Amino acid sequence: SDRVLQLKLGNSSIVTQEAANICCAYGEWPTYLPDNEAVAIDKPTQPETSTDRFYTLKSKKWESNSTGWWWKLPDALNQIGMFGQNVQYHYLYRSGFLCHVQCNATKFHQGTLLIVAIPEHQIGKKGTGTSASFAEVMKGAEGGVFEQPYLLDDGTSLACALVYPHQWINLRTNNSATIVLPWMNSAPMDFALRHNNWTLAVIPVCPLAGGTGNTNTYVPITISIAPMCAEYNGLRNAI
Amino acid sequence: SDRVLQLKLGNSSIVTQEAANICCAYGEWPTYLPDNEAVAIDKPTQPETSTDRFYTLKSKKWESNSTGWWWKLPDALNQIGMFGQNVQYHYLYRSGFLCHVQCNATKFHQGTLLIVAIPEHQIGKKGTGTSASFAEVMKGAEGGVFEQPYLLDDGTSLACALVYPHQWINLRTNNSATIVLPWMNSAPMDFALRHNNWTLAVIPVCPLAGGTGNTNTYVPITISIAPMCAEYNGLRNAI
Amino acid sequence: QINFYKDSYAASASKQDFSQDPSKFTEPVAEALKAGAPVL
Amino acid sequence: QINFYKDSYAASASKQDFSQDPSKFTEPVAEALKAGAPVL
Amino acid sequence: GEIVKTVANTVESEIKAELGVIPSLNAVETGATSNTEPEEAIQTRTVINMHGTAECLVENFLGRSALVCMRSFEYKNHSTSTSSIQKNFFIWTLNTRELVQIRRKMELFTYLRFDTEITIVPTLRLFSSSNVSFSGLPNLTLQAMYVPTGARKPSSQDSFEWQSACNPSVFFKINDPPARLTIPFMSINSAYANFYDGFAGFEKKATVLYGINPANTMGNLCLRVVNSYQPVQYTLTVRVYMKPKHIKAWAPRAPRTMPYTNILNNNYAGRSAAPNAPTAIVSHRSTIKTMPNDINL
Amino acid sequence: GEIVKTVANTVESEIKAELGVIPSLNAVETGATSNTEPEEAIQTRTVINMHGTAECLVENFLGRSALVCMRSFEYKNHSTSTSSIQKNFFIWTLNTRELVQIRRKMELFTYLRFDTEITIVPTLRLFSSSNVSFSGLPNLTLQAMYVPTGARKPSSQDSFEWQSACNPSVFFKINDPPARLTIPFMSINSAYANFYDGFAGFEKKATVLYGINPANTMGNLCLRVVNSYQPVQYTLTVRVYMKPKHIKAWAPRAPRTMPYTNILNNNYAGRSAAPNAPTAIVSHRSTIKTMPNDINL
Amino acid sequence: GVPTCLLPGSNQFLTTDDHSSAPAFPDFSPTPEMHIPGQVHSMLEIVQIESMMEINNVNDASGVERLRVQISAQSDMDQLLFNIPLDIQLEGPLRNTLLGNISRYYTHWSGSLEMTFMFCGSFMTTGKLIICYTPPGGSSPTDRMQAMLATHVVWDFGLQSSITIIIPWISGSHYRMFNTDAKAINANVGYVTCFMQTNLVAPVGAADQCYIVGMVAAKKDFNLRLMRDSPDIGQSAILPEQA
Amino acid sequence: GVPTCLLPGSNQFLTTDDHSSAPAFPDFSPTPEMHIPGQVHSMLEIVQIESMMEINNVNDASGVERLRVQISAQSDMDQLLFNIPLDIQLEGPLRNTLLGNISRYYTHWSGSLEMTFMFCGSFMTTGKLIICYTPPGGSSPTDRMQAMLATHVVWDFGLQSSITIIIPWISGSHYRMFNTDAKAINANVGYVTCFMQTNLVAPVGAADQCYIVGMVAAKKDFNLRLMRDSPDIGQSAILPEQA
Amino acid sequence: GVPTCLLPGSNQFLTTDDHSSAPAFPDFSPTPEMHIPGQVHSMLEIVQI
Ligand SMILES: Cc1cc(CCCOc2c(C)cc(-c3noc(C(F)(F)F)n3)cc2C)on1
Ligand SMILES: Cc1cc(CCCOc2c(C)cc(-c3noc(C(F)(F)F)n3)cc2C)on1
Repeated sequence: SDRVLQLKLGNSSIVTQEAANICCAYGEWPTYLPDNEAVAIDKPTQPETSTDRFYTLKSKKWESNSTGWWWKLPDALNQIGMFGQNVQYHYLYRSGFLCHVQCNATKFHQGTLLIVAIPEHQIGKKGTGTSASFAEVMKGAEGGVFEQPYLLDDGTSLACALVYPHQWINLRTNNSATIVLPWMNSAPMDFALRHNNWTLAVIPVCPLAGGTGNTNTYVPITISIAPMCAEYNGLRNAI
Repeated sequence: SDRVLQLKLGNSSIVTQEAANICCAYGEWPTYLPDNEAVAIDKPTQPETSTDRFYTLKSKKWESNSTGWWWKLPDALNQIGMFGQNVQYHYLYRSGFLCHVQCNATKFHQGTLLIVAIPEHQIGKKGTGTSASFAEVMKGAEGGVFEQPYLLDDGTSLACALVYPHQWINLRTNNSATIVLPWMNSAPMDFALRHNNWTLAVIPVCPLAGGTGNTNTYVPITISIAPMCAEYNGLRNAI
Repeated sequence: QINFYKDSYAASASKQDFSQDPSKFTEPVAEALKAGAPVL
Repeated sequence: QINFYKDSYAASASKQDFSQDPSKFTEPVAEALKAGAPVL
Repeated sequence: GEIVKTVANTVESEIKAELGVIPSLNAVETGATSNTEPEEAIQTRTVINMHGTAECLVENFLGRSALVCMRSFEYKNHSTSTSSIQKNFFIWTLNTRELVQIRRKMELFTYLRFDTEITIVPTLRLFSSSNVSFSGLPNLTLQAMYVPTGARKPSSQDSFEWQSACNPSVFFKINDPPARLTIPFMSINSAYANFYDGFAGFEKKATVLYGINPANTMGNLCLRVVNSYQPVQYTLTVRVYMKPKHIKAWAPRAPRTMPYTNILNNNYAGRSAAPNAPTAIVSHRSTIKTMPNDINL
Repeated sequence: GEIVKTVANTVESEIKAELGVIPSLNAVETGATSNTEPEEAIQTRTVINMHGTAECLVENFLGRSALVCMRSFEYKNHSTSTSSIQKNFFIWTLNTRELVQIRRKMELFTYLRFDTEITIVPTLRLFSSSNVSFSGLPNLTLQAMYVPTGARKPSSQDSFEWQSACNPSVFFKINDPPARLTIPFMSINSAYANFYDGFAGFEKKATVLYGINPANTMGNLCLRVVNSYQPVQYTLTVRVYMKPKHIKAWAPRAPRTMPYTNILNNNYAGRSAAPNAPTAIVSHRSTIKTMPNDINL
Repeated sequence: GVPTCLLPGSNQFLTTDDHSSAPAFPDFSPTPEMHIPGQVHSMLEIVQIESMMEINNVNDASGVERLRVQISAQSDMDQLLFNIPLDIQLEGPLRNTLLGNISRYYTHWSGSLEMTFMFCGSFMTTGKLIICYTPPGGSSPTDRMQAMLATHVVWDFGLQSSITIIIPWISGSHYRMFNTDAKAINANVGYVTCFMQTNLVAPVGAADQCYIVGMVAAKKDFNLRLMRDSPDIGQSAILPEQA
Repeated sequence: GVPTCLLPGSNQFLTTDDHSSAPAFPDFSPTPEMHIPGQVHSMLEIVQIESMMEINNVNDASGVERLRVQISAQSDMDQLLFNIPLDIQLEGPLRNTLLGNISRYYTHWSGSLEMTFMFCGSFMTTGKLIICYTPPGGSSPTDRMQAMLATHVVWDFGLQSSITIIIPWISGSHYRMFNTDAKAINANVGYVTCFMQTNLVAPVGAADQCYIVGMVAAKKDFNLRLMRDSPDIGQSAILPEQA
Repeated sequence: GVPTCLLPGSNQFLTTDDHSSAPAFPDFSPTPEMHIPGQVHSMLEIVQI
């Protein structure tokens, strides 16, 4: 064991050499729904390798004035691969997520990201009574941006976001963060299109900087999410 | 066992070859009143063969616009055979009823009857506060017609009449229905002339029809009722 | 049930009877229907 | 707890459960951190 | 007959292509409800259902306290030139049909045997006169007296039928908790009947009404203000609530569809248009192929 | 997972100059909180701490009775030229967000499973009219009726929806102790959710609001004055208190900083300046090297 | 005396309380118990009994016309014949059923439903239908290619006159709510649709326009909670003796 | 009957009473219990979780600027870099923490605190800091010679990016009070101060102005008592549906 | 003290109630029982005459 990690799910394999650890959210690993907790009586489809694999989303440019980014699960993966098709074709879904955030910079660069898995992250809007529109909330694989990262866009605090399963990417120590998410719902399964269990948020707490010849460096942030123990019930036409 | 049935009570014997089954109302067969449930202290008369036999009533023409027919027991049999005489000569009666509805048509004819044994069927009249007259309620062996079969003439629903012991005559499958009725009263015996325990109802749910040369076909509906374990108490003059 | 009074009918709601026999109403047929069998 | 009523949910505040597992939130890491050890 | 504390569990089922086995086909003509299991209609998983059934027990379904009577009389001096009758009371003639929620719920069965807990809830208002200054509701003593069938009824507040030496009576004040007592199963028969397909008299006259049961003649409740008349007019409203206990139920009925019109019979007028109209119980939709609440995206 | 009735004891520690052992250094990047003990950061003495932890149990922290509803209607004759509607009642639409102390305290967790004890506290005032002589508060009977989702609501004081044959209702007077009852854990799911990252409808329309949970549709509380209208106008104020019992709590949240603005969402305006402003939660000090409450001698 | 403190809830009348009370008729002997057939112990026994649905709840059908679906020989293929809304709380075919009326006395429900269709044409009339239960999420299917992708049964007419489709319990939550908002995630069950698999074929001697009767019941995995006053029945005044 | 005397406290509603009450839904079956991860049994579990402090709570920092401390290369030695007030009750860096917010729901507190500082400069940037906890009695130290005499830790930057300083439980009383008077003996915890031990040294290629993030949590010897309404949240009216 | 809730039927006088009550003459010695012929235990004995 060390600062090195290889994650292997189906076709996919990710390696990192500047890791910290694996954050198992609430010290739990995702598992398939047992019979004692089962509600939907139809036999579920458990596609292991075709769905439980790393889906890499589009990267984001870390800027000096970057407020931060969020991706809502499963919305981020609902129009991607066989996870998307099984979502489009089924009423109910259940899955955990292995999230892996990647950011490479030099030993001369400075900057820190908080990577937070927030359960049931209800976005609050500043300076209005009107609740957030479908467009603002459901952005899919492109994800959304933080307007008020200080308040977690919730009227809460970034300060107290460390209750939530989290890691840091401190360019001194770390180029990659890894958070294992189990199923988080009051119900055993849910409708993927109209509810998100998790929100993976990447907030720059300390800004990206360099010295004299390392300013304005192009530093992307890449997010790879692997569904874990994915189940689907209610086989119908595709929506 | 099959789709064929022979019913034999005393002198009587009915055979059918297009049957469905025998409906034992609330999964019970009629039995004689035991001592633990007995009220009237006089020794009862139990005439088996002379009363417990099939009495065939007058037939009814199934029309395209037929609303349906009902027969109230024991009122239907109170002026027929030795069952009638024992009723006329006694204060109290107790009996079950084996009801057998008959309707013959061709393999080219279509139509469906619901045959319902309704306990304590209190007839409700549409568009008046005045309760149903003795004439309207007590029609004897001739029986009565449904004005509002949709509402079971009760302000209830034909839809929910399947709570009650019932069979169907679907001319595809069935030419005869058979319902075994046990004693249904809050009291062990009753006065036959002023209270009916059961109402046998025949409602056309799907109308009688044929194709090009089987229209306006003469299709009667015959009802045969056999009293079962008949008892009489309070021997007096005939009323 | 508890009952602080002399008569038994004065007692509270009776102890839950979970006995069910829906066959009385759902399969009230002389010859029982076998599951999977053609019931003719 | 006492409960004078039939239903169990009608009972008073439940008997104190002093079980604590702050590791769920304080050390939710796959490989456990050893006290005094360089945790890299 | 089996014990059911929790709903049936679901067993894991496999693919089945077997000749002579058709669990999805039934004969409705037998009168028997379909016996097809989910396990044998589709491919199912193992489910251990821990949903309780105690709330669907007839004890729980009928054994709630329901309003059965609302009567209001004026509490004042009713005396005139020559009356000498105080008239500060009412007589109800016991029944369970005046209020439709308890009636329709009881009328879902043919026969019921239950002991009944009764709760009386009195309320006062000052009568809005031309010159009326309110300052508070007198703590009046009330007397509810059960007058059984064939007993002398009171004709006045000051009558001596109120003696109640053998008639069951309860004395209770306004500012006290509502009066309560249990009446036993008190039918001449082994169960109460919600419907009577017959007559309650031996004669064949019009006066002998259809549907009236010769076991629903339950007597009368006579309730009085024990206090003599105040200098001002009060309106006493009495609400009687019925809670069936120790219930046995038989022969489930088709539920009432049309609105009730009276307590003497089950007659109907129906509503002008659907829903619950004589020719249309369920509201209309455009076609048999139309979803009225179709989810559009 | 260990039992903690009392806080951790302190063990005597000695001088430690050992290579390869750095208990005061941690890696915050792992997501793990520092594991450094006082025993290994400084030289400590033996302390046997007998401080109890029972007051910091989630049962104790959430299991206090908190106000969840305050509604006031005028108790009078609301009738006019042509109304025939008495309007001496209110309907609430059950929720736990109208009052911020219980809301912020509940919102410290994502999921809660608890049975809830409710206490209703009524209060009357005479309405200050042009000509009004006070002399005391009538002992009125009130009816609180829980109308579950999809049941007919009352439109008037004199409505027959108040039958409550199957609707849970409680009758309680003004001069009696405040009404109390326990509502069970009544969610369609295994826990209550304080936040819903999603929509409660299948459609994608504006009318389908973000944050609304399809398990918070809990029905309505309808409370009426059972007594008919007095000759004078009274104002009835009803206070409903909620005490969670038998509590399970999951996924602790970041506490609310900005003041709440509504009960439909978690939106904010923030206060004009610190504290609890959108750009400044903690109040300002002069510099990072300034102690604002520096002890001067 | 016995040390006493009157708590909150003292002097209150709760309509759902379970306490013994003073007997009005002391030492009263109730009538001896007598056996009556058809004793009901649970409301779950009645919802398990089949009841007809108003599938033809249209403003051209009157009375018994509303409980039968006119099935005809088609000059087309794969066409939709009829739909069934599954909104028990809303005015739909399932409302006036034993399931509907008694479940409508409750707020929460869970479990699988059975819907049985009886064909009522001629012995000589043949046909194949496909009845499909679409779980919720999107629109009701109008093409057989879309409907076949959901839970369905193909129905061959013959000696067994009826078919059952099990509407299986497929929901995220342990319970659904009888809510006035049909399009709510808490309430929506989805859709039942019937298409022609082949066609209806009747010889000249037999009528071309046949009928189907639909029945619905609950299975043994069915549950109801949170009792309420049914919206089926209303009242504007105390019911008089006459009028 | 049972001999009875109603005592003082009869007919009273106490918001902290522990009594069984009448069940409104008799024989109601609640939804089966399902396992959810992250179950909290005690508030003492949450105060043990690290949370960032607004050390830079100044009227020139906005939003995320307030949660980081700008550490620079000094043209001087032994200089003070930043201070941390330990008045949880008063508006200070510890208020908006898991410790602060949840402890602020109580009146009394006891136990040792941990404060962890993460250095967020370059891998090539080096430095030594001295963070000191001064117990109360006098003024906050402004010279390193004075601060070093109290409880302190010397911080060498390297592969381990963070340092903990244990603020140990040093009080005469078993508990301290969350009092509005900061200078009170019952309330005052003392001071935390950070000085340069050597300096911050960054090569030309790396930025000279780095950042430190401060986190604070409670240790296992931490206790809270005498619950109260938090002053964090206020209300001028019943919260409406819209506005 | 003993935890107490006054139920519906509290403070009511029912003419058919069966409860012990306060003795007005404490330690009162009633006249010794003496045999009298024709003792009636039931009203059903009189209707049989
Ligand atoms: C049909 C049918 C009728 C019944 C019994 C109803 C109970 O009737 C009552 C009611 C509602 C109240 C009282 C009553 N209320 O007060 C008194 C008392 F004061 F006399 F005790 N008696 C007595 C009876 C028999 O059950 N099914
Ligand atoms: C979110 C969330 C919502 C809840 C449950 C709140 C309980 O809601 C109530 C309240 C506050 C009062 C009553 C109530 N008050 O009185 C009555 C009665 F009179 F009908 F019995 N019911 C019923 C419910 C479900 O828990 N978490």
